Amino acid sequence: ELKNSISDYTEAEFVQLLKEIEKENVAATDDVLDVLLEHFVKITEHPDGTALIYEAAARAAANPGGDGGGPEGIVKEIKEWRAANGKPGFKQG
Repeated sequence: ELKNSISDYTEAEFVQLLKEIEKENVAATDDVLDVLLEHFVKITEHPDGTALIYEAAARAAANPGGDGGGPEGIVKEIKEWRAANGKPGFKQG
């Protein structure tokens, strides 16, 4: 389900978004694709928010060692950034 901030997002709820982003990216939509893209980057505040989405797709397509190649690896990239930056990341639930 979509939250408003990164702080209501559990890892799995975030991956849920990430899967929807995956979905709308591979389907190539616009309304929701653009929501999700922005939504993701606004909550993560990652400078390369969408570059992460976009690389995750390519990383999935190529698939070297699984990690990062899929929705559950976008989150994984965010958790480290958020933590390193010292920003509140995902919640538990």
